[PDB]
Amino acid sequence: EFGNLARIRHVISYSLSPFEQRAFPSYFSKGIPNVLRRTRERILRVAPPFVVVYLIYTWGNQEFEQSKRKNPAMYE
Amino acid sequence: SVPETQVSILDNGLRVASEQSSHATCTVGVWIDAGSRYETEKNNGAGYFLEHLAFKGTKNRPGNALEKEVESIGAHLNAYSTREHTAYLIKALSKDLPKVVELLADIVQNSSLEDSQIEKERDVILREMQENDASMQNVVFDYLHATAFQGTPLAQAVEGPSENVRRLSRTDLTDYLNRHYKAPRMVLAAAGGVEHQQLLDLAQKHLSSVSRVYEEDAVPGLTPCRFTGSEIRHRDDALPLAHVAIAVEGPGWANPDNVTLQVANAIILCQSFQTFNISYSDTGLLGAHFVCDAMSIDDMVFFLQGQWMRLCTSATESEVTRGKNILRNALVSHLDGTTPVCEDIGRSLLTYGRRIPLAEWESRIQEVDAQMLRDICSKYFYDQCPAVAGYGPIEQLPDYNRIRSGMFWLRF
Repeated sequence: EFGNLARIRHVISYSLSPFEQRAFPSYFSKGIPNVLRRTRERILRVAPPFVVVYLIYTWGNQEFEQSKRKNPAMYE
Repeated sequence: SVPETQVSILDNGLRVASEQSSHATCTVGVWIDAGSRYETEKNNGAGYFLEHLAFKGTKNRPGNALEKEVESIGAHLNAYSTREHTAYLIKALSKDLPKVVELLADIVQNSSLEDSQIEKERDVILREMQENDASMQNVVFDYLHATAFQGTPLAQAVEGPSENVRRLSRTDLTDYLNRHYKAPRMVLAAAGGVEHQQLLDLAQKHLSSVSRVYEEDAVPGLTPCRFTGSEIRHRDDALPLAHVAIAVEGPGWANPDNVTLQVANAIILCQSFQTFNISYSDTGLLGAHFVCDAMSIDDMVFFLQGQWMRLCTSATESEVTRGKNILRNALVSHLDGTTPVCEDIGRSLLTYGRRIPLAEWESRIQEVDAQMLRDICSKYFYDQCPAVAGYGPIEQLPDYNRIRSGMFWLRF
């Protein structure tokens, strides 16, 4: 429990009371930049895979239909 | 039947007060309205370093001459500095009353700061600051002042940052000396076997011409501080014990409900647990300083908080009577000794502008009942944002949501 969790030394920690500080300091001021900072940091490691998924999906659907499509030479 | 404290005022403006009693060991003392609150972060250790140096060398008494004189009559020489007041006091015999006053005159004016002496002190002050960290409760109360008065001159310390201490110029000091040692901001207080008329004469001869005019009308002024509820948690797990101080904003010197708050402190697990009412001008910190092993700080906090709320909600007449009796024995008087009486005068003339007699204190104590005590405690403790300062193994010390929220009883 608390008190026996870990041993740190000389780490001072300042803080403020909730009612004393603005609730949403610069929320959209820096939030947007940060959210954008964040996405560019993982976008290249998340989207690429799923992009190919959209692709396989599409190719798959179209291919199936073509298979169903009547063969012109068929019956002729 | 307690003798009244008689106050006079000299042209310079310095107030030469006094008091008289059968005792024969008077404590003469100069109080100055100058502390770390009047410093502007470029001279944050000027009062402390002038205090350390003031005794060591004066123009008239070169080198250690003063400390010899003081030895010759067997007198004792003391000085202290707070965030708002500075005091230079001498305990001596009655018959040595003139020379002591003359000695005090040198200490406040005509003082000599030997650049050499400056250097020697720099060492003393730096080293001590380097070892002062040893005293935890001092570290915790400095942390509490810093986090409670963030951005104001009340956060800084009497000692000041190491930097300012290293960098000090005879000229800087000279400024602080020539700026914050004005005659209207000075009280010459005497307690014990002294005559007021003789002290008033001595005052003029040796303490006249005390400066009163600032430079280029750089008349200082003051800022009403803000009490920023906040915490500071200096975690160092190698220390054996933890010191935690929790405070709220105090009323100030001139607000009479201080007396009622004192009764509340007289009403109030983890080793030492002292309550305190630090009261600077226009603000103060009511609170508690509890030391405790790392595994009990949590409970203590709760106990402390509990006690407070009890005082906001369920104060009874018996504990109020007990607190009034406990307060009425903290009355300072001739039996408290000269130095104590001496000190009060100086603080009373600096803060209230007058010496409040003990009969007025007794009247303000006996007008306090349980209803106004829980009203004033609800005004100052209930649903207030505290300042928290912890030092030691303080991991189980709860964070700010648990403390603040604990300040309001969902049952009232």
